[PDB]
Amino acid sequence: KKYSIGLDIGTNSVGWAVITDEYKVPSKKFKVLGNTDRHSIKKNLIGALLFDSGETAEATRLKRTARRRYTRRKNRICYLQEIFSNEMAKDEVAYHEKYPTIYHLRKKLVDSTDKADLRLIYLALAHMIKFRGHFLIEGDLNPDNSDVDKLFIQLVQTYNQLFEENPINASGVDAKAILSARLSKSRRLENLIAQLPGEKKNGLFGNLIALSLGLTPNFKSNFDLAEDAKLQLSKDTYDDDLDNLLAQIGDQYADLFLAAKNLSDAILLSDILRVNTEITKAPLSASMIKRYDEHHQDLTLLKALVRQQLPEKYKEIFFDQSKNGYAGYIDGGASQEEFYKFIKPILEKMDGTEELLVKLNREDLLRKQRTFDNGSIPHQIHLGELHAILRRQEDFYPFLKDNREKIEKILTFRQGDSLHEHIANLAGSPAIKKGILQTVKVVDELVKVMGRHKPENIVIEMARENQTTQKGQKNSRERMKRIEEGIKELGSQILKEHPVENTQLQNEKLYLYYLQNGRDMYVDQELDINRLSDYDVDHIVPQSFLKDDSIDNKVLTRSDKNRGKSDNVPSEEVVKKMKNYWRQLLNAKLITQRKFDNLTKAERGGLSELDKAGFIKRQLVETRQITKHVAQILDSRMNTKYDENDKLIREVKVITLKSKLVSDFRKDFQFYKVREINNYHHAHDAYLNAVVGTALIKKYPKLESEFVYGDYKVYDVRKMIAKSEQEIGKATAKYFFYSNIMNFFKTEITLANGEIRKRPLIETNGETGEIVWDKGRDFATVRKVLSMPQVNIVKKTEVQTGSPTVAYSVLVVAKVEKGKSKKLKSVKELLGITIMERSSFEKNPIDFLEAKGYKEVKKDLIIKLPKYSLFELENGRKRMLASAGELQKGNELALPSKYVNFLYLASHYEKLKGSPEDNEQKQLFVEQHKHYLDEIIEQISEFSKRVILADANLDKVLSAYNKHRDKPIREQAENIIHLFTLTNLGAPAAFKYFDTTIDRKRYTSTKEVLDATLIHQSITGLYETRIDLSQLG
RNA sequence: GCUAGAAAUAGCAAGAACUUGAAAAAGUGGCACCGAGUCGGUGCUU
Repeated sequence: KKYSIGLDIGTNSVGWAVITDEYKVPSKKFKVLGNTDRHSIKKNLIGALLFDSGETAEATRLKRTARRRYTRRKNRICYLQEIFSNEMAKDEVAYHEKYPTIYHLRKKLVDSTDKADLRLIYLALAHMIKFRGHFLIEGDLNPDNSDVDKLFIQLVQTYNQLFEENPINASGVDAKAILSARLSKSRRLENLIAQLPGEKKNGLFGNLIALSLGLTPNFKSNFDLAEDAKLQLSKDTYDDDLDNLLAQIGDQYADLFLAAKNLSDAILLSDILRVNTEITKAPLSASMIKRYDEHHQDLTLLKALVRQQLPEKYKEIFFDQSKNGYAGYIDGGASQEEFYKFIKPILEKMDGTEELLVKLNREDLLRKQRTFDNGSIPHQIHLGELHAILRRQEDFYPFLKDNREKIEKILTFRQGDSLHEHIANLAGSPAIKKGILQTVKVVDELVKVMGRHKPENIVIEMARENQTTQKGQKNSRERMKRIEEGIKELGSQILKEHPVENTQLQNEKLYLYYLQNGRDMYVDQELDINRLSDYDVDHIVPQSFLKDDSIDNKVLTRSDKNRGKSDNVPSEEVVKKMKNYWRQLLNAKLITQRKFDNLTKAERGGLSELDKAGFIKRQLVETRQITKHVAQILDSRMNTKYDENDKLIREVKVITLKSKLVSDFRKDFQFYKVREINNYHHAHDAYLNAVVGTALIKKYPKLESEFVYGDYKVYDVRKMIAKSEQEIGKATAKYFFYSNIMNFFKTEITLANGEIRKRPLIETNGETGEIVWDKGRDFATVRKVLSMPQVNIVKKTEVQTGSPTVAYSVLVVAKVEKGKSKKLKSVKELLGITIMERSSFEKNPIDFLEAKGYKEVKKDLIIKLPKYSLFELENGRKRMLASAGELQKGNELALPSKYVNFLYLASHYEKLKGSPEDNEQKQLFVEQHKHYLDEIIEQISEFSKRVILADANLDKVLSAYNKHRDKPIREQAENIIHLFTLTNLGAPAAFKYFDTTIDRKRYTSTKEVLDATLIHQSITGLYETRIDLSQLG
């Protein structure tokens, strides 16, 4: 019936789930192929695909290659020729002297009314089509997406959004006056750095601006990388270099560099448009002409000066060509930087060299027309020049009038290539590109499974990479530098009387204690250093208005009753008393401008419609561009119908969600996530994403434009927010007065005063009268879904493509010679095929095997076995094929939800980060159910006895658990979480218990696989083909 | 390209599995309900 798909895209896993209207996951019967007696299996429509990174055919197909680009461009030229064909069917010296560069021809064709030869017109059009420019800016050129100021603000906004801890606030800066000024790149960089006292040229932001100006910054110090990663936007090989860089540090910084590129284009766009002589001209071509003219002037001046003053070495400049001279610059293989390095001392020595040096320092002296800068030209400019030329030559050529929109669409449409090329064009690491391809294939298979019925909704989450612990110190270092700078600026030696290190500053209440100068925020009294348990953590902006649990919106105080009776920010009576202390904490860079604004928001009226809209946009809109591109790919592949007009019929809505929504949903209703148990949590996150997405699109359809990707009817702030909290409640079409979007999930709403508001048991849409949430059946359903033990975890088997390396193994049945008599004995062996041997084997397998020493091979039974091939043995125990002589664990430990929640609460004991009432009730819940620990150990034991089969390790960990049974529950739960690594899917890894270290238990024997059941799994695992290998022989 | 010279050589100018296919590529895996130890059972219907 009606359904929706939830997706959790990551770098090592892709979670997927299908939900119905009642938020249930269907369980269906699937056919089982092969030659066994099992012909049907019942499977739950929920799972997660796993795929380790590596060298694969698919991977190379998704990499950018010169050849694919080349054929693309060639195709475009072919189309252009096809457009000119039907009418075409019905000088060198002159050209070069009249137009010494193509930009002369272009500017003439845009600014000349005279009739031109059609061949030159074709040359111009082909040059504009072949190198059409980037598509990072969407739509027509306008100051909103073109001026340097707005894009610089957008860059620092993206920066602060990506970090928010120690962010940069830039309001006084005049980005236009600094970046657009006519000076050298390095001097512009230093001039911008001078306006930011907290950042330096070698910092991350400094390196980003340097990258945007056209320099070659080094990002090793910003990310501590082992290998040097240099980036230059103008260089043609920047994209794959960025893809390498992003692969090292993750794709979260991808959008950052994208904004940097945009800033570069903006600076260039202001640098090119500055020489705007006439309003109706062609700025790019005219500027290239001016560059040519300056080149010509400087050239003739150089020859004059050289001939008069320096007769010697003229041949070295214009005749030798072997040492990168001017003759080498024009006729030889000498780059612009080499020519500058060669001609710098000649200009330094000579007299009468004024004016040439100010151009030399600005890197605009004797420039060529084919240089590294043309990659930055947007396509809207070429579209403008094309429109101008078409308008000038409209009456002369009728087919330009007839095919104007055709040519324009060919240049602007993004022709339509393959899906592999669309994924290859993306800006990200090969991992997320692989994941995107896998996601598309997963969607295709899922809609195939549902009788070719497309879902109503496809909810997308970009799964976050949990902390790798190398970053667990970086955050502590940044907050530590903030504390040290604030203390040194103020002058209160709290660190002298109470020394602390960056390790202890991870605690929320201690970090807030040091952020607040060891003083109460609301009262003029010193805080007790060793009585923080009695102290409460208050939210500057209540949770009823906005879900912000960062340090930016948190304070530490002895009692949260001091904020007063209002549900808003703390009252003016406290602000008036503490304004001096808050202004000293403000000017000491202990807090940001926004935090001071929120603390002092009652002085400027209180919450406003603009503030609530800003909160909604902060919570509901996704800033990451990569997510929008994934949604674009899925939307284009899923939605392809139209109507009579040129309007796209959107049958499937692609909803984009933030991780904070699902995380807070788990934390608020105790649907806790523990990644260490098994790999099911990806699928579970996908399911909860589907639930949350469907709930938001059903409750607030008019807010689709905020999350759903597409071109929808725009909206404002008046129709959304009610005048009064209660006096307009349930009597207007306004959806919500409180700015937190996730309130409709809650049954009750606790405000900042303590009054507990009640909401109906059944949530329905106001306009259409459709039930959107049943607060009873749906929570029971969610818990039931999280309790299901059968979740489809599939490891993508891949042939390796790129101490020899085995591409894949093969199952061979034949006979061999044994003993002195050379008697033939039938054998079945696992042979490893090297990457080199793969071609020869696929060319002629039998001859290869006969050369290897096998006799009488059965060609039909030769079975290809890539890495991670799954085999099943007795009692459902499963093993994956790692190599020709080693196996990996193939089972997933399914743990009941009650034990998962108990384990989370035991581990998250000190870091609950919640209200005291529920925190104490959770503590009592953990303490009362200590027996659950023994129960959990029993679970792993039975599970281990069934599928792991490691008696020695099990005895060791059982004994080690028996020695430390009386230890506290927190550390005990942590050591059980560590102990779960023994049963984790994949390769055995060494893990640490309380004082024990359990070494890996390798599986060196491989003979049993030869008589097990090989299970060929589809990408989702719903479709299985099971081959009983014991029957082959 | 311009001037000389038998040349050589000199002066100048200027800008997963399976099926079909060679391949790209097309195809192959029923619907509800009660449960839930890696999925089981029942009804309908191929």
